[PDB]
Amino acid sequence: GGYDTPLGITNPPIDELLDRVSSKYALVIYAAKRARQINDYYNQLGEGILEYVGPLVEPGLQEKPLSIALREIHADLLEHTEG
Amino acid sequence: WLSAASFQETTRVLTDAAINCRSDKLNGLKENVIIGKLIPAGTGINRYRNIAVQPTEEARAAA
Amino acid sequence: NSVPGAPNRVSFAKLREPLEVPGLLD
Amino acid sequence: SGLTHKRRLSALGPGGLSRERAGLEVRDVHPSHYGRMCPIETPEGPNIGLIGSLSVYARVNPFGFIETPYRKVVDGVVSDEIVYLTADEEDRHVVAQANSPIDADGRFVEPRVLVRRKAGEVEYVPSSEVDYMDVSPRQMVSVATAMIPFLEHDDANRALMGANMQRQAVPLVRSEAPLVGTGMELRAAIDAGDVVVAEESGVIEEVSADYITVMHDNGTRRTYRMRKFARSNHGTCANQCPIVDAGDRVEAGQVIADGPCTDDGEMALGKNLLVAIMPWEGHNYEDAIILSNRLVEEDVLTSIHIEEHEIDARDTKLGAEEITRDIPNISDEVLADLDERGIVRIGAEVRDGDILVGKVTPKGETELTPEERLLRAIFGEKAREVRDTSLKVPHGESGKVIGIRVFSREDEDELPAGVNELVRVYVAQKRKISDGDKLAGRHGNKGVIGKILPVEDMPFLADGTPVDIILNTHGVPRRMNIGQILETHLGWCAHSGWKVDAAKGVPDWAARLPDELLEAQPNAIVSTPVFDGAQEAELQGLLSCTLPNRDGDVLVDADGKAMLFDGRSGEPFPYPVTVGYMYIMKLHHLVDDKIHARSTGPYSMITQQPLGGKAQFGGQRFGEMECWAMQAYGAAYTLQELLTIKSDDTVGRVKVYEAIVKGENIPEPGIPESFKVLLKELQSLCLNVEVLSS
Amino acid sequence: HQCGLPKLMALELFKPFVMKRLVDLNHAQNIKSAKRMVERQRPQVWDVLEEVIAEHPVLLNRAPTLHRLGIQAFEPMLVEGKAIQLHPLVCEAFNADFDGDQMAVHLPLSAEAQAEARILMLSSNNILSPASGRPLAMPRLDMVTGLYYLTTEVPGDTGEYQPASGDHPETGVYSSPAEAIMAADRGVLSVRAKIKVRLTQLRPPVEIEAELFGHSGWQPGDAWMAETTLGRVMFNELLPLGYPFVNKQMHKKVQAAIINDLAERYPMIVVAQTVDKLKDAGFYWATRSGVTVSMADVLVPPRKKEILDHYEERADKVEKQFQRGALNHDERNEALVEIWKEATDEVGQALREHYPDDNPIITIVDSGATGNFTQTRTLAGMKGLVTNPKGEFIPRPVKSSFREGLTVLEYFINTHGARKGLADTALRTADSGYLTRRLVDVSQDVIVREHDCQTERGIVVELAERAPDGTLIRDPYIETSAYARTLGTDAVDEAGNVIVERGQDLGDPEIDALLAAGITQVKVRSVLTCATSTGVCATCYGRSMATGKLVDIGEAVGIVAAQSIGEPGTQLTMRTDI
Amino acid sequence: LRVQGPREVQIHLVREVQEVYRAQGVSIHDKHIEVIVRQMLRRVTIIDS
Amino acid sequence: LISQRPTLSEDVLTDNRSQFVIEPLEPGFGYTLGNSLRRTLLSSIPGAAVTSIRIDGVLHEFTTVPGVKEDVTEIILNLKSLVVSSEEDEPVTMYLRKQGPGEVTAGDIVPPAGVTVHNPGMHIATLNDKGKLEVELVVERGRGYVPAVQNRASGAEIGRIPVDSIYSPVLKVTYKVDATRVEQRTDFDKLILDVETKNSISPRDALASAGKTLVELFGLARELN
Amino acid sequence: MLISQRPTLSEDVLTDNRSQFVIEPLEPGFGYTLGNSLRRTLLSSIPGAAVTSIRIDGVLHEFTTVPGVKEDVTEIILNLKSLVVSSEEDEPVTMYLRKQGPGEVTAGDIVPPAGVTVHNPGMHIATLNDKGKLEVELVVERGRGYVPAVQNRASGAEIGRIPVDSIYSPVLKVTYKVDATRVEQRTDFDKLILDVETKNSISPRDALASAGKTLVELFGLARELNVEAEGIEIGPS
Ligand SMILES: [Mg+2]
Ligand SMILES: [Zn+2]
Repeated sequence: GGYDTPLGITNPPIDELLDRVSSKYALVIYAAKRARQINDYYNQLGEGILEYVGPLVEPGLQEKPLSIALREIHADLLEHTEG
Repeated sequence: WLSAASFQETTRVLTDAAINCRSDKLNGLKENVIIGKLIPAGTGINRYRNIAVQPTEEARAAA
Repeated sequence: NSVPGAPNRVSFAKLREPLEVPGLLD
Repeated sequence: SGLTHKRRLSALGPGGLSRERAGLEVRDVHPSHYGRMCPIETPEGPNIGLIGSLSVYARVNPFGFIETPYRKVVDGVVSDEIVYLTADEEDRHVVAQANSPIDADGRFVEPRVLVRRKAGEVEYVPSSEVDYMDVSPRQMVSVATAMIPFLEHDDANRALMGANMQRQAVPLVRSEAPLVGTGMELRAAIDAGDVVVAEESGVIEEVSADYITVMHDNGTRRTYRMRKFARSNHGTCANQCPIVDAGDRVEAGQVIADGPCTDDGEMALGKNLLVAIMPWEGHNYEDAIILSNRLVEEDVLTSIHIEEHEIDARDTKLGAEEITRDIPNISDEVLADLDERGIVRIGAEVRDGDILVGKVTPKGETELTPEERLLRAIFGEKAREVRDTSLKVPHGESGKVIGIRVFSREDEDELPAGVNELVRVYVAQKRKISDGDKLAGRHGNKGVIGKILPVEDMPFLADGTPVDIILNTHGVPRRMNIGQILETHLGWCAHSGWKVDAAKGVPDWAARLPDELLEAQPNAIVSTPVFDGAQEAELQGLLSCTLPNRDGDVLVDADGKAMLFDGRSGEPFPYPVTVGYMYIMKLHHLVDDKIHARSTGPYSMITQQPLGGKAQFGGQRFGEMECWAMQAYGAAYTLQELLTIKSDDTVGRVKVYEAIVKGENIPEPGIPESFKVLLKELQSLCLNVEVLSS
Repeated sequence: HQCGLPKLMALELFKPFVMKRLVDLNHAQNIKSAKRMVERQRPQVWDVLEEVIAEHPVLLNRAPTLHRLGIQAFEPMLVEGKAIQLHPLVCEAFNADFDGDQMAVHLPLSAEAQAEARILMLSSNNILSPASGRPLAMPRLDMVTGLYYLTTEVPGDTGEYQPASGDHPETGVYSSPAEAIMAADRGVLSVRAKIKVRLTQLRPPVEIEAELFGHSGWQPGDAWMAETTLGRVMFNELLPLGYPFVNKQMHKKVQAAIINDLAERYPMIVVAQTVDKLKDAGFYWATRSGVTVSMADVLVPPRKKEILDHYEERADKVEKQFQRGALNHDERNEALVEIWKEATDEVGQALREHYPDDNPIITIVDSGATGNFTQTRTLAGMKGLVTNPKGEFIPRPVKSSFREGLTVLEYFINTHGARKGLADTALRTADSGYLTRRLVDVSQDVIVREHDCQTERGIVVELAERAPDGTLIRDPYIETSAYARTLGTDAVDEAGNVIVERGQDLGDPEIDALLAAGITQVKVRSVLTCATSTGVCATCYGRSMATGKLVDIGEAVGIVAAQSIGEPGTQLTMRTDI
Repeated sequence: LRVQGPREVQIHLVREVQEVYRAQGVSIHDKHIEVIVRQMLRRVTIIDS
Repeated sequence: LISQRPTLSEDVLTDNRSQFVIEPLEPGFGYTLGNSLRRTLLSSIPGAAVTSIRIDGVLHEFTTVPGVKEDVTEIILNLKSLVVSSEEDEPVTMYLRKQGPGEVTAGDIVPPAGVTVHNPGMHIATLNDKGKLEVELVVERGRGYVPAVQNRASGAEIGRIPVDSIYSPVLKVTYKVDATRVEQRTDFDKLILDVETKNSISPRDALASAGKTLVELFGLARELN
Repeated sequence: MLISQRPTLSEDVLTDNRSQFVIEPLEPGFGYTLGNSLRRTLLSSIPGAAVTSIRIDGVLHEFTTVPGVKEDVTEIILNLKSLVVSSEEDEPVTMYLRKQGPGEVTAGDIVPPAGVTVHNPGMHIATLNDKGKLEVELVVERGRGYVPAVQNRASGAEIGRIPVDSIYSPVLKVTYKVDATRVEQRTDFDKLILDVETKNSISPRDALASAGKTLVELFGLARELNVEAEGIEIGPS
């Protein structure tokens, strides 16, 4: 597609996020569980490290874990299996 | 009997669900709102709520 | 008119008023 | 508003019909209301037709029927004797119409007269069966509806909104009289009672800002005090200031001191603001309004609001409460403005959180935790056996402290049982105009303020004058209220003045104009009464002949339109734009009284839900229709956390608060409290509700 | 995707987040001192509040919530003031004026709730209405006046192209829209004059493209000549690069068709950015349009006295015949009502043929911005007949317009119908709310559970019935009956092959192909014949009207149907014993 | 329903509802009315046990 | 190619209002140049105005002095139209003492060295035989409009009354161009700028200050290469 | 007084000649009071040269078509109109081109006299086939802005010339918009975002510098009335 630079909450674009998943509900749970793993990493980094890993892309200065999760989905670094 | 009693005629619905010893299965979309669990529609169904998310093999290795 | 300390407010009216307005708290 | 709260005929009450069970038959305008009720002025909420208001000329019978005056016409000659007829006699007779051509003695002119018959029908009856005539037009209208100029050009819904919003205006600090009004302004001011009126004639001896002492014609003298900055019921100001000099001569009935919303005697609810009716860059989109910064700089639309706060020191079971500045554990610096005995000093500016009255209640001796016991043993302080419940100024309030009114038991004041001391503190602030505040005209064109531009990027005239508001033009044609356009044109004519050139005779638009409306100075106050006003032909003529500003320059041509420049890009606008002077008023739906927010505050008693209302902290209500909208979206988790860990999960609210503060993940919700309350009620109604497992 | 949030409300909403952050940045030592600092509003808290408010959506809701687009999720930003600044394109969905209406702001906390408010409920993901599929973020009334003025064409304006020769060439052509914009910035060219530009970055329409380049004009580069105005060029620069050149006049139905075509061919981010560009240019050219109302712009027709006298004679003859006694008390009421209905229509027709085409009032009406013509007729012309508390027509009638000014008796008569309309509009919203409640309670257990019931049943659909002379006329109610539902069996035409195979979505090219091949009935697949046990299936539901794809496998189609039926209450007037 | 079977009451209910909305220029797709109509005809009445 | 440079010349109408004419500009440049000068003149000319007053007996803005006819907030509204021109930059003070019957004008203010009061005919308040007025004002420099700086933001006592101050010595600015547009495409504009000031600075000084501000701003884009 | 916040300036190159200048943070107002002035000065106050009148022999009054070429008179005219050229002498010079035989004519075919330079030899102008003869006489002079076709002044002294519209400017399309960055502590500042697109005669940085120079001297004209008057100095960087 062709557009201007998406700014703020609409980056990465949703029509390019939705090629990864089946439907928007699967996208919601995909990004939410990845954000939970990232927040557990950030509260477990001083102590010993469990299986929670990430961020797989380099975050900004003060970037929310949901934004990092959506950029990870768009950059094609995760994989998911439905119920 | 829980979605029916909250609609209309609360006294009449409760007074003959009690006689029949009726059992609710909480399969509805208004019974789950009352008892405070996930509605069975949208992102609250088992196809979407049990998604397992993990990093892939080549990006686990490359970090 | 009929109120002594009044500002002169020129009217566009074309009819004569036979009855003044009553007291508004009667 | 004070006058029209009286003269109100509420049809609901003890002995009358209720609101839910009132049929649509009783809410209509019967055709026997002509002169006994106002068809326009009703509340627009869920009380349409159940609350009315008395007409201007109406009276009340000895029994309770509403009379109205009529002129008695005897054999085609209209006399001057006035007969008060109730509805039965009005149905019996046949009543003429007020604006019909009397032939200078009482005779009619045309041989057929429009009348009003028995069943509310309107006919054409020859001028010998007519046996009654109205006293005047605008006999049907009320007091509030008689102050709208050009009422007969508005639609009835917009006239209803105008007559309801005219009694929500606030008193400003300057109170300028309207440039175009009706005649019902001086009488509605001196009969409202908020204007000091001289009782007997005399000569003024001494004027101060607190009293006037007239010296009467026979020896005696009488001093009228003034209400200076006294709070009204709704929190506005009730200032009164004299308008006489120290040597004048007054007559009986003359206005001697203004009121809140009056100017030299007559009512004045708003200011005259130069208007334009163009659409401007989307800031006035769908009834929003753009002001100028001049109305903030020059304090045009500025009001004063006065609050009050009350605390009382009673004697509880464990002792007596005490109003003193010896507060328990607190810094010294918050005790700066407080005096030697508690209450704040007069003039000290406060802010949302400051101490107004320092009151400390006895607590006694309870159980202390081991951690606080260890901290007290570390830092050596004692238990501080009295608990501080002071009076603090609530959120969002500020302003000076005007006066402290303190009662006491020891001065033998009639406090209720238990109260030993009661103290009231008045805090007043001066609110300027701001975006979010709500403005309105007289013909029902309200709207919030969208943006206050600086004075340099406003569309200025060719002379240099910037406009002051910009009203949108898509709200005029589809709402049928072109009373505002005619008021705008006549406002410009009355501002710039006129002189009709009667050199080669009076022109034929002005054949029925009165004398001394052929010329007028600038800022001439004119008046068009309600159903007998200035016609369109007279408005066209007066618009065509005005007089120039200072140089030879007529800024507004014959259509009423001017060639505005653009103060932002520089170039002139391509087409001429309607300008003129409109009388707009500031309404009491201010933005400071409406905003509230809540993160965590008080909770309810039986069920554990948050409270509701801005008087508390108060949460918003998330009802059935919003639950249906969320289910229609498909957001299940948003709905679950809106109904569990934000309202009722009592063990969940503290856990989500500590998880947010520590930065962790939000826990899963639990069973809400109201469901367990429901199960206890159902078990208490002898029903065996049991929740199974598998 | 933005909303303005006042700072005093945002601080109180985001108080725990700002307490955590200003403890972690060592502005305070612990939670108690941090809370004291926040409640005293020391000036570090704004610099913390901006960084904690970045990228965190809030939900804005306006009561009553009639349909599901009444709750939407914007991304906030701080605003010095105390008013929630809303976008001007979501007021149609919220049903919000700015007469003092109030809106409520919620806040999502958990990661699932923020993901839901960012993906499902975001403002720029809900362009189309879920009921019919028409766009709801379309420009409305003010951008519509602006774009209609921008794209209309005035014959004989300044700088018009004229081919007059013999001494000089045409002097209307231009080499680029940059040169045209420079000439319009000078006083030479009007925006609405017909010229011949030479476009190089705007894709030609299909006929000119197939004539000049044939197949593959790679429109970044190729050059072609268009005989349009300059306003249409400035309008088509807002549309995307691949979209063909429109060259029409932007009535509101044309703008709706353009935005619907964009939403069915392009991604939703492109549709949202296009809608914002249209809003900007619409407001900017609405200011320079010269739309004002004065008392000289409301012209009265010059034959109203003659028309009213010609019908007054017939009314007088009917009343004279009633006084003679040849007809009872109701027949004269019917005759008078018919006479004054004819007089009202005649006055309206005289007004319509009298008004010029470039009046402000008739431009506002004719551009589809606001209003209808009956309001213009009552403003200038004749109010007409009026009702009663019973409901019958008072046969007086009201013969004065609101420009001339109603008289005392006519105003008192008009107040009956005005107050009855106000009370009826008060009652009808509660009635519609009760109906929506019962529909939601019945249809709450219809959700999508599978992908295919795999039945062979299905309803039939009328699809453009035959004409008597012999041709195919399109049925008018085809966008609400045949569009957006899956075919059940194949379409076979008069002993031929398949036109559309079984399972297709049956959109506009499929319907055009069927009507070109000349068939009339199809067997389409519907939820009345869906064969799953609990809840409908997904191929029986068809496409979702709000997205354009197939419906998902968790959608609450019953609640969407109930809110879609019950929302157009308060615009269902009864009449004026079925 | 009693005369022309269960199909013709589904034609009749959709047609009569849509002629109320079309008179005021309101567009609702017919699949939003067929969800409600299918929820009326779910049940049968017993004549013989 | 026109090779003549524009030149400004002043015609005087009154003592506080003049009328400048600039010619020959490029076609289409008169409106933009005049509006740039007008927007600079109306918003960024530095002047001086009274910041906060302090009457003797009163304590806040919502009371009355015994004897005077206008109360304190009306005296504030009357003092908001006083025009004063200051020389130094520190906050100076000036006093007003008046006793007995009469009428307090703005000529009764006794200014210190440097500052002056330019309209000695303004009406402030009126007094009777039992009245006395002792008010000391505070004069500062600045530009634009700035609201009331509060007491607690400063370290002020109870008696200080902060007043809204507007420091703007210009009153009403307009412009008017006159394009020729002859057939031979030798066209020019002729800006005619009219400035009216409120008796505190001359319009030549107002225009010179606006020109200095614009030169210092466009020097940034001048220094680029 | 003092500005208390110095504005900056930072171009952003998009293509070879198209940019996006931003200026931040301007004190409130001043985005509109210098954006429109910059735009109008950029479009109307930078000198350059352009073709004013052409003359092709064989066409004097038959303004339909030219024998031997593919296009017609209007296509040749607006192929010549978008021809970027430069000059030094202020009098109108005359150029020529005379290409024989079949083939395509480019803008490198014209033989430039002393002073002028043609900045794109690769622009297509016409197309010849089957023994055409193109001989066009061009007139180049210099000025500012855009000026339409100045009509027939001397009628009988030149009957074959056809004057065209001239585009003397080196810039072509300047658009601006302002914003509201960082309104927090200093009461609603501004940010002007220019967007200059030029022809390849000059660069947008040089265009902005020349516009800044002419605006600085045009406002120093008003500054030199009373030089000892206080304004708003920016000061040191
Ligand atoms: Mg509203
Ligand atoms: Zn199915």
